[PDB]
Amino acid sequence: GPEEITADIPNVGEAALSKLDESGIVYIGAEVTGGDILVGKVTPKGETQLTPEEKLLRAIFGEKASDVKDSSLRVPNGVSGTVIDVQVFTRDGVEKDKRA
Amino acid sequence: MTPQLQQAIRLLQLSTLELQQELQQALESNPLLEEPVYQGETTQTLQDYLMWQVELTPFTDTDRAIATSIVDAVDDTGYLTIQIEDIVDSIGDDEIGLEEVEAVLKRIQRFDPVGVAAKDLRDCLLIQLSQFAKETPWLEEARLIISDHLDLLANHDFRTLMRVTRLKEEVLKEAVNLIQSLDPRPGQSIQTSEPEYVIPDVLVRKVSGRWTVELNADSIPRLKINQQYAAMGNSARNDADGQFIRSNLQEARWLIKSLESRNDTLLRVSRCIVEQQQAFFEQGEEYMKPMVLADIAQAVEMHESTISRVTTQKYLHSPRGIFELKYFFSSHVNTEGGGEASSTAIRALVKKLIAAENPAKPLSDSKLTSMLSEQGIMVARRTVAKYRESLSIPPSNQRKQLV
Amino acid sequence: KSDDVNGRTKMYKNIVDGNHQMEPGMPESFNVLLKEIRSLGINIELED
Amino acid sequence: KDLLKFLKAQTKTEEFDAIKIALASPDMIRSWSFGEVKKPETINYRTFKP
Amino acid sequence: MGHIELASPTAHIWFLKSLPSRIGLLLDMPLRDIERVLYFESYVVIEGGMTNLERQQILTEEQYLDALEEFGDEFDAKMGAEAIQALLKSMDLEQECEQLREELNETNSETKRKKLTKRIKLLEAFVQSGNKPEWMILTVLPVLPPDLRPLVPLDGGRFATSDLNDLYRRVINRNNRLKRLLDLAAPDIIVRNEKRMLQEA
DNA sequence: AGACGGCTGGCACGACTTTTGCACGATCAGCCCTGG
DNA sequence: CCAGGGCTGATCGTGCAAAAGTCGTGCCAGCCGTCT
Repeated sequence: GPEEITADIPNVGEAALSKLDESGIVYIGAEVTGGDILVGKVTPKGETQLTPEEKLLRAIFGEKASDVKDSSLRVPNGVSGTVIDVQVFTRDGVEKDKRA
Repeated sequence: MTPQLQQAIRLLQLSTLELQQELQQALESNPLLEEPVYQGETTQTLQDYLMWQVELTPFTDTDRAIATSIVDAVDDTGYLTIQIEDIVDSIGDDEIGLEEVEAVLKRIQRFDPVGVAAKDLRDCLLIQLSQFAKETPWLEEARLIISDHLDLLANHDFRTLMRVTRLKEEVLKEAVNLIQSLDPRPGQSIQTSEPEYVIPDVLVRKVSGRWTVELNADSIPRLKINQQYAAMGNSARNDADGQFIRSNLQEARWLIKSLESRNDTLLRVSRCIVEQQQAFFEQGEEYMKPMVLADIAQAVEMHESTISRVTTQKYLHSPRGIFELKYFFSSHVNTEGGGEASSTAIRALVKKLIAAENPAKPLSDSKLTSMLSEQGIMVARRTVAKYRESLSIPPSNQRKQLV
Repeated sequence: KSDDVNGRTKMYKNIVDGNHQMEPGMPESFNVLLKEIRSLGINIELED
Repeated sequence: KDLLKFLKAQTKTEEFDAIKIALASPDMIRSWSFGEVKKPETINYRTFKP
Repeated sequence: MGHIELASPTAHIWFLKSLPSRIGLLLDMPLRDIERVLYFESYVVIEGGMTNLERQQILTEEQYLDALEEFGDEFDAKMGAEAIQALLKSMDLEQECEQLREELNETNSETKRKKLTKRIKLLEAFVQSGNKPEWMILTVLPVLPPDLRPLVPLDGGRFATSDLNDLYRRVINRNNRLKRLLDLAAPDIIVRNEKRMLQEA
């Protein structure tokens, strides 16, 4: 699968995702400190088949259970300071260019 | 129609992995045919980390032993695998009942990731609400709908749930939010990956909006006849030796030539199927013509089987994406608009249209059929139903919820 | 605190509990060395 | 079994007193090994398994 | 840890190549001749009992060629790594040690006093240790445990191993092709060159 | 609260394509034997 | 000694019909929102 950098990852509160954009990218000017999400990105893990519990679970929430494996950027434990600017390179031909 | 050739032309219809492997398989038989950093840092992740906590706490020998049994049956994805009674039977005891193991298995419920090793969903969520502050407005409500009446909640319907369980539409809905903001599957909290998965073959040329027959990187199995062993052919000692050397040499030349033949065939073969299909790439994944092998052999200068075998197990790669040649095969679909369509294009459109809709009022089959007819595609309502239910897309009437 | 796998864990356990004792055991580097020496035509093993 | 002697018999190391060294007999090396390797292949890239 | 079959015999590099010649001190053979025999040439003789020739002499390819037709099949000789093993295994240490001691104690001279006690001490140390000289030339080869040699996980495209199993896979495939060629009755020159390459690997 | 109509999903006919086993005697120029 | 005929090693052709998978597409059964 194509791990798409989103702005609505799992296992993370809304307070921590209040610094991100609509396309999932830290606002330029934010005072990112300690270890926080910088560029959300979820890897598409090979989903399973039937297994009842999942079916029930999936319906309960949706677009989370048996979906992906959260693994963003996260500022290195020991780095701080305002983020000047963010650059972004995309492979020509890919239908994206969200924040680009 | 040949033995010594019938396979020498079926030996390419496989992947390069196997080809290399079988080429080595026969690279021993013919003597004359031939071709720090030990700092692997370790980690934890709810197996070692879970075990790490076990030691710190005060658990006795019989309890510690039991602890590992249950802490080792904890599937990485989330909860444990086997049932509780299983665990009692795999201790190998008769004096030890469920109660004894219950505690040891209950104590772990409160470790690093609250909810680890829960088993059967309900218990997990329920526990997570226990460590919460009792001065929470929707504490009792959530708990009441956690022990029972879960099935209804799971369904798209919610009005029948509130009327029976003595719940209001206003407050109860907000209790939902506290159950919704509760993260089941806490076992993956301390989980992560680091994979790759990528194969090369025929790349792209990228010349004025065109990618082609380009070149071959690393797929040619170095098959150069040995010259130190070949010098002894003519000056052989016995008849045995001479026969041996000549037989092996002729077969080597045969294999050299068959390998070279196989290369070229697939070398320039990657420019007509993909050209006959210049809409899926450039225009996009929507815009796709039906193509058939039978029609591909008609376009190119060769037989159907010949081309079928080359194309099989040949992952292609363009800066636009990498797809296997065999995957390009698609059936038919009347359109009446200057060219037929494919069901993959049906599936992608169904999906991009379900994506761009009203979330509260879902899109449908007859609606989708009508939308298609508007754009000029004219398909059946079944094909849409099938392509929708094939992609594990849930029913859109069952996908509705409270806006 | 350098090589022993169970040793560092037991030391951590004893310090968290408040016992302040030590069990020598055996480091892993010597075992790696023995395994690397046994890879050739040389025999070596610990005796009593 | 007992699930108690199997866990406690994990650090049965001696004092390693009087360490010696000798030659490796061709018949004694087989006692160290369990199987025999025959294929140079290590890991397949299809499913990531040996 | 595992091991490799290695049907074809092969000597060890730490012996007979260090500062003292371990195999050279047991056979009283110069280092050049021993190195030339292990490289699959010079066609050293094994026994030469009935034939009028020494047991530890050298007979070049032309020498063996023009001597085989004179003595027939009586003059047996080998030209591989197993020749040294076969010549070494047929040696009586307890009988030769007493003779060497008597010769060194009776015939004393300026140059005879030295360069002879070393061999006697080596034979005594080898006998008192219980080891066997033929154990120097190994038949199997134990491999390094795989956990101690990681594969150096790279970006993902190519594993780029630690070049420790490369020698291993080379020896494995060489022994495999050698064993496959041995079952087809290959010519002597081809199989000799292949076993020489296996010995070198 | 149940009939009416829309929605949805499962199943199967049939035209078209995907693939898969079938081991073949036939053939052409160099080499060797022979008449002019 | 040279050209004609027979022997034989080299060298080709990488093809073709047969049994199964695939979706256009129609039929048919179950279920729910709403007005009666």
